[PDB]
Amino acid sequence: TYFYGQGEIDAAPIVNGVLGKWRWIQDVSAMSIQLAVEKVEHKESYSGQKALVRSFPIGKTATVNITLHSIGPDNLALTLYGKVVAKAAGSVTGEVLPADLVAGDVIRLANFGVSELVITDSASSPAPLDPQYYALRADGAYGEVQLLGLPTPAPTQPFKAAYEYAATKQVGMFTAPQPTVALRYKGINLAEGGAPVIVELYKVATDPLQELALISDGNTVAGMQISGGILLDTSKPDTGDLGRFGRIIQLG
Amino acid sequence: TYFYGQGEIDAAPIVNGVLGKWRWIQDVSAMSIQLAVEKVEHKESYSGQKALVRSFPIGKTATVNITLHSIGPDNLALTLYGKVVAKAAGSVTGEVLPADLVAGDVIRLANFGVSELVITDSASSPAPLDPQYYALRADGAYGEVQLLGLPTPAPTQPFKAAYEYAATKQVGMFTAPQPTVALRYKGINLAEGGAPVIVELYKVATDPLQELALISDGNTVAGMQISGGILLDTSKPDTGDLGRFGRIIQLG
Amino acid sequence: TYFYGQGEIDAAPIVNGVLGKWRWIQDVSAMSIQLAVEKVEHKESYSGQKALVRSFPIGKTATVNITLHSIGPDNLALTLYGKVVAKAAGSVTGEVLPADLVAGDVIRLANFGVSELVITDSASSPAPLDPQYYALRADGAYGEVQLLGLPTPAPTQPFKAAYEYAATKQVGMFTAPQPTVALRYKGINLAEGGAPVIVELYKVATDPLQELALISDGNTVAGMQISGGILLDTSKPDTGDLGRFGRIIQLG
Amino acid sequence: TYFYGQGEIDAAPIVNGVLGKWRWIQDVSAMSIQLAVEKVEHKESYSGQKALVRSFPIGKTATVNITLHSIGPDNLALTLYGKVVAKAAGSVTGEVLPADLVAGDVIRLANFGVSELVITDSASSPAPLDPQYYALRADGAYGEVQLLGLPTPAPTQPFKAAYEYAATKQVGMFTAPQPTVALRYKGINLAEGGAPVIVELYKVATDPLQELALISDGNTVAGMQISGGILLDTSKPDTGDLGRFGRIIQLG
Amino acid sequence: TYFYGQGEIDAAPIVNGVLGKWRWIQDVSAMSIQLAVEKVEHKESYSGQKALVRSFPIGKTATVNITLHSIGPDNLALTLYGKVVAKAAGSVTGEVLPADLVAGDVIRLANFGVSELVITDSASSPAPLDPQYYALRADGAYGEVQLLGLPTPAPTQPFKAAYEYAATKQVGMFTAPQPTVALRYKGINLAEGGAPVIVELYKVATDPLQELALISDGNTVAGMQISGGILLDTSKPDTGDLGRFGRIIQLG
Amino acid sequence: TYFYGQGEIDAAPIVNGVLGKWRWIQDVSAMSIQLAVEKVEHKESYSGQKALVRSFPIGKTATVNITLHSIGPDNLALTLYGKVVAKAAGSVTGEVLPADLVAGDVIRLANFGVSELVITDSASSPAPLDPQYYALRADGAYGEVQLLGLPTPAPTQPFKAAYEYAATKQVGMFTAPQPTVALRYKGINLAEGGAPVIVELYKVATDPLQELALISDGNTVAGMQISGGILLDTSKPDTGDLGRFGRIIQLG
Repeated sequence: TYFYGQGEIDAAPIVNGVLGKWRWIQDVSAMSIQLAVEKVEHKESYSGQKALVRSFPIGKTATVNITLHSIGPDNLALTLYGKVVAKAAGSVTGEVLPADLVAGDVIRLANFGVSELVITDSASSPAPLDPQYYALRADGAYGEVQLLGLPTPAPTQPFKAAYEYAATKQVGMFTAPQPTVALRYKGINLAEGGAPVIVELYKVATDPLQELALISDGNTVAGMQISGGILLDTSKPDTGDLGRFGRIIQLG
Repeated sequence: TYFYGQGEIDAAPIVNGVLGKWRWIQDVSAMSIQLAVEKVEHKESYSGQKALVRSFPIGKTATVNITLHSIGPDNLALTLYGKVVAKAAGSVTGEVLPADLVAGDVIRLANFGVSELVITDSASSPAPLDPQYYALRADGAYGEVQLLGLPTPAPTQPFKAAYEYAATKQVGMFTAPQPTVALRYKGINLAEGGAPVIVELYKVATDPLQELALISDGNTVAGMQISGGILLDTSKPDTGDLGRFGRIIQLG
Repeated sequence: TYFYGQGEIDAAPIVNGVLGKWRWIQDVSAMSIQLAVEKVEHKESYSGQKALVRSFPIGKTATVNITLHSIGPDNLALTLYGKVVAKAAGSVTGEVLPADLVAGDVIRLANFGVSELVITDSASSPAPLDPQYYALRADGAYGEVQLLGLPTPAPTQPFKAAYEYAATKQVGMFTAPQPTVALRYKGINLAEGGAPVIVELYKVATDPLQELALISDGNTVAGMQISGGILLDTSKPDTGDLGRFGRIIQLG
Repeated sequence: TYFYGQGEIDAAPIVNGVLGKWRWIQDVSAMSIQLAVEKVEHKESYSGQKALVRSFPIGKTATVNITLHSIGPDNLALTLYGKVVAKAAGSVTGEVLPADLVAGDVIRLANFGVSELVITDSASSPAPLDPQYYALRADGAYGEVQLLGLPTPAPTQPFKAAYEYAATKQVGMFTAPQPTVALRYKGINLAEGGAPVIVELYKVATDPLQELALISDGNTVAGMQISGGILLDTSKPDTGDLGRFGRIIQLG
Repeated sequence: TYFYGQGEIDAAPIVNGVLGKWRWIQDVSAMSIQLAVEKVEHKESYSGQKALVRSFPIGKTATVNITLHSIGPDNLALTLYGKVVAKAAGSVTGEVLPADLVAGDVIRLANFGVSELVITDSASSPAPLDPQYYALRADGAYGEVQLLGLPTPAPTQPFKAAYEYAATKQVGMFTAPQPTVALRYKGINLAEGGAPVIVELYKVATDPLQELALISDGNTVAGMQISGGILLDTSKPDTGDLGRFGRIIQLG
Repeated sequence: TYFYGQGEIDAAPIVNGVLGKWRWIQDVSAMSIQLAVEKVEHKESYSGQKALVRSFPIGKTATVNITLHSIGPDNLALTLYGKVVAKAAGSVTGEVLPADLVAGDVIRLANFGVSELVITDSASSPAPLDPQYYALRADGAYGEVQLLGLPTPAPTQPFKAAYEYAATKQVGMFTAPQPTVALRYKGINLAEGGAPVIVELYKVATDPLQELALISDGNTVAGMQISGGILLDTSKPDTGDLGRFGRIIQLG
C-alpha cells in the first residue's frame, strides 16, 4: 500500500485516429501527472454566516510531465515536431572548393564523416596535391579541412575535392504536426516486493521541449522535459468504468 | 495542554445525504485545517484619527489538506473521481496476434499476468510453436512477448495465442462525481501521556490530487495530497452547541 | 534600557461592553504588535525640486499576532468561534448495533470512553455474548468494537449494546460570534535584572486560527497563530494621556 | 577615504517651528539614508536609434531608517505617537474587592508594585485577615493576589483592601501628533583612525514602529525599527551651500 | 582572450558642454554596463506556423552601475547632487550659551574641533570659570560640553564662550543640478599577463545614491552604489566608427 | 543515447541574404535552446465535464542563449552592434599640452602605448625638459604623464609633446545594425565515447549583451551572455525534411 515506482514507458503515435506501433521511449527519469478541476460554488444566507454550502465541478483537465534523457532521433522527432531523414553513405567526385584560398583558411565540406580525401589540382594534367599540405580537424567528423601550406609555384587556385561520406540521420525543427501519442507506463513498485503497476493514457498531446543545453556543466546528464495535455477520447464507451482519460491497473 | 498528535482517519462517503460505511483511509502523513473569514469594517471620524472602530464577519469557510501515502484502489476511487472495476481471472483461446511478425518484434497482450502461454500455428494441422523461439519480458506481468527466432521453413504468419490471465482492479480517470465524505480523525496526543482526541467533520467536498510522480527519485515515499472544503451541513440543529462545520472532543 | 521579555497574557472577554472575568491563556510562544498609519502629503514647487514638504496622517490602525501552544477547550472556544459543551458521564442500555454484521466488521459507538461493554443477544431468553468474540480497539477510547468471531449456531443478528461512557468537553466550529477580548501582557525584562513591564490593550477583535496541523512531523510542538485588530475604545476619556488603543507601564 | 562608522544620534523635537531640547536616543544599531529622484526623459529620433538623449529631474525625496534597541519611555513617546504620564507613589485605603470570592480566585489590583497589603474584613468590628490565607504572585509586581483559603466560619464576603503603590511611567497609544525631529548623527570612522564625522538632518517626519515582539525567541535583543521622510525646510537660505535637506561635515 | 579586469576610473564633469578637469574617483569595487534594446517584430503566415520572420530595433539604451567605497567630499558632491563648502579655521569670542543651565546639561556649540575653551562669567568683573567644573565630551570633536558642577555662590547664569574651531568641508543635500560626467575606465586584464584595456563613455547622467548605512554591522566596508544612463552625444561624427555612446580600446 | 556535449561554435554573418565567412566564436561556456508554441483549444460539452478535447498550434518560436567568455574585438563587434576600427602605429610631433601646469597635474594624451616621450620647451631656442621632472604612470599604457617638478626659473608654460603610439583596435557602441548570423555547433558527446553531433541554425537575430562587469570579484572569469531569436528562413524548400528553423545531425 506504498508506492516507489521504477519502470518503462511505451508510446504509440496516433495518426487520424488509427493506433500506431508502440515504441520504447528509452530512459526516463521523472513522470508526473497533475489534475485540475474548476468548481462553481453556491452559498446559503439563512444562518447569517454567508458561507459555502455547495459546489459542483465544471472543468476537468489533466497534464503530464516527462523528463527523458535520450537524444535518439526517434525521440527527437517526437519532441521537436520533426521527422527523421536518413542519408545513405556515398561519394563525392567534383565538389569545388572556395577560390582565393591561402594558408590558414578552413574549408567546410557539405557532408560529414569524410575519408580518403583527395584534392585534384585544376590543370590540363591533373596533379593531386600532397597530403602533407592539408590537415583534417576533428578527424574529419565535422568536415573541416585546414591548409598547412602551398608549393612555391602556386598551383591553380580553384580545387576539385572528392571523398567518401558516411550515412547520417537528421531531424528538422518544427517540420511535423502536433503529435498525439497514447502512453503506457509499466512500473514496478519496490515498496511491495516489486509489485506490477500499469498506467494507461489513451490520448496525449505533447508540448515541445522547453530547454536543451548543448554544452553542459557539472556531472548531470542532459535532460529533456516535455509537457502534455491528456485529451478526452471520444471512442471509448461513455458508461464504461474505464473512463475516457486514463486508467490504472494493479494486480491483487 | 500541549499537542503532538498521531492517529487514524476514517472516511464515510455521502450519497444523496445518506451516511455511507466508514472505512480507514490507510496511512496518512499530514493533516491541516485552515479557517477563512471575511469582515466588513466601520470607521469613526470624531477623534480625527480616521481609524477602525468596529468589524463584523460576513464570510466563513474552512479548508482541509490531507497527505496520504496509500495507493490502494479504494483510495484511488476517492482521489481520482474514479470507480473501482474488478476483473476476475480467466482464459483466452483464440486471440489473434499481429501479422507480418519478424524477429525482434514485441507483442502486447490485452490482459496482464499471462501464464501457460501457447501460440498455435495457423494450418490445417495445428502445430504449437517451440517455446524456445519466444520469451516473456517482465515475467509476463506487463503482457509482453518477444520473438527470439523463427524456423527456416517460415510458418504461417498469423498466430492464435491462448493463455491464462489473473484478476485485477482498475480505476478510471474522472469517471465518478465529486465525492462528499464525512471525516473522523481519532488521534493520540503524546504530550499528555497519549491522551485521546477526536475531530469530527460532517461534510467535506474533496479536490482531485494535484501531482502524482510515477517515477520517484530519492528516499521519499510517494505522497498524494488532497484539498477539500468543509461544507455547511443543513441537517444538524442550528442552535446546538455542536455547530454545523465540525467539532472536537477531548476527554477530561 | 534593553528588552528581552518573557511573561504571561491574561484575556477578558467583552460582552455588550461589560468587562468579563480575566483568564490565563496558558503558554504563549510569540507576541507581536504592528502599527499602520496612512499619510496625505503636500509638495511645494517654488524651489524647482517638486519635493515633499509636508505630511499629515489620516489613518491609524494596530494589529496583534499571538502564537499559543495550548489546545485547551477554553482557548478553543476563543480561537474557533466556538462555545464549550460539557457532557457528563453516563450509561447506555438499549443501543442497537447495525444489522448484517459478520466477522471483521467494525462498530462505531455514539460515546467515547466505553467500559464494561455488554452486548445482549436478541431472543426471548437474553444471552449475553462471550467477551472473547469481540475486541475493543484503542482501549475503547474511540468507541470502536471489532468482531473476532461468531458461534457456529449464528445468533440473532440485531444486537443490544449497553455500557458506560465518561464525561467530555466539545467545541463547535463557528458556533459563537466574533469575540472581543481585552488583553493584559505581564512580562519580565531579563535585560534589566528581570524588571516588570505591563502592556494593556483595551479592545481587540480576533481572527480565527489560520492553520492547525492535526498530525505533526518533527520535534516542534503544534502552534496556534491568531491575528487581531486593536479597535478604538470610545469609553475612555479622549483627553487622557492613557489614549484609547493601548498603554505600557514600566516601573522606574 | 573609507567608512565604517560608529556613533551617537541626538534628536530635537520641532514644535510649531521652534527648536526643542536635544536628547540622546540611546543605543542605535543601524542607520540608513536613501535618496529617490524622478526624471523626465527626452529622446531624439534623427539617428534612427530612437534612444535617450536628455533627462531632467522633477522629484526629490529622502528617507531614513533607524533601528533602536532602547525601550525607554522617552523613546516610546517618540515612536508610538505617545506622551509620557508620570504617576507618583501613593496609598490606597478603601478599595473594594470583587464579591463572591472563593479559594482559587485571582484578584487584580488597580496599581502595581503593591506592598504592605492589608485586607480588612467587613464587619462592625474590623478584623484584618490572616496573611497566611492569601499570596502575592509575581512578588506583587503585577498586582495579583491569590486566595489560599478561608476560615471555616466564612467571613463577610466583600473586602476592603489597603496597600502602597510605587510610582510609574506610562505611554499611550496614538495619543500624540506626528512628531517632527531634527537629527544629528555624531560618528567615528574607524577606517581613518577614528576620524570625526557629523551628519545633520534639519527636518524629519517619523513613521510609527512597524513590529514589536513582546515575547522574543533566540539570543537577539528586541529591535525597534522606525522609518521617516526628510522634509524640505523652508527657513534656511535657498542659495546657501548647506542646502535644505541635510549636510555632512568631515574635518580635514 | 579572457577578461578579469582591475583598474581605475577617471571622471570629468560636463558643464554646458565644455569638458571639465578629469579626477580620480578613488577606490571602486564594481562596475557593470547593461544594454537594452526594443524590437518590433514581423510574422509571416504563409507556412501555417504563424511564427516570427523578421525583427528591427527601435529603442537603444545603456545603463552603468558603479560601487565606490570612498566618502570623500569630492565624491559626495558628485553622488549627493551637492557642492563642497570649505570653512577656514577661526575663533569665537562672544558666543552666548543657553540660560538656566544646571549640572548635567549638555551644551552644543556651533563649530567643531573646539580647543582652548574659555567661558567668562557675566559680571562687572570678568571671572573665567574653573576648568574643573566642565568637561569636553568626544575630545571636543562634536562640540559638546558637559557641566560637572557649579560653585555654591551660583554665578551669573548667562555665559560667554570663546574658543578656536578648525577648518571643515561640508556637502549639502540636493544643492546641485544633475551632474553629467564623461568616464574613462583604465583597466588591467590579468588573464592576459596584465594587458591594458580602456573604456570610454562620453556622456553619462548619474542617479543619486540609493542607500547609505551610517552605522555598519559586520566586516564589510560601507559601499556607495550609483546608477546612471549613458546619453547620446550629438557632437561626435555620426558616420565615425567610434559611435556616440562609448568605445573600447584593446592594444594588440 | 545519453548527452553530455562539449564542442565549438562557428558563426557566419548574413548580409543582404548572402552567406558570410565562418569564424570561430572562441571559448563558449553554455548554450541553450528553448522552444515556445501557442495553442488554441477546443472543448466539448456533451459529457458534462466541460473538459479539453482538442488543441492546434498557432505560434512557433525558438530562442537561443549563449555564454561566451572571449572579449576579442571580433566578438565585441557581434555582441555590441559595433564595427572594428584599426589604428596603425605612428608618431606625434607638435601636440600641445594644457597650459597653467604645476607640480602634481596629470596630463592625458590622445593615444595609448606612448614611448620615447619628449616635451620640448616653448622658446626661441628649443630646450627639451629633463626626463627626471616627469613620470609615466602605468608605463604609458594609459597615456598619463605626471609632473614631478619644475626648474626654479619657471620655463614657458605651454609645451610641445612628441612621442610614438602603437596600433590599436576599437569597437563603437551601437555603431552597427542588428547582425544576423547562421550558427553551426560542432560537439562531442562524451556519454557515447565521444560521438560527433552537429547542430545547424540557419538564421539567428542576436540581442545585445545584458551585463558586462568591468571590475570582477571572485575567481569567476567574466562572462558575456547573448540572447537571440531563430528566425524563419524563406529560402529553404518548404517540403524538405530539413525544415526552416534548424536541424541536428547524428552519425549512426
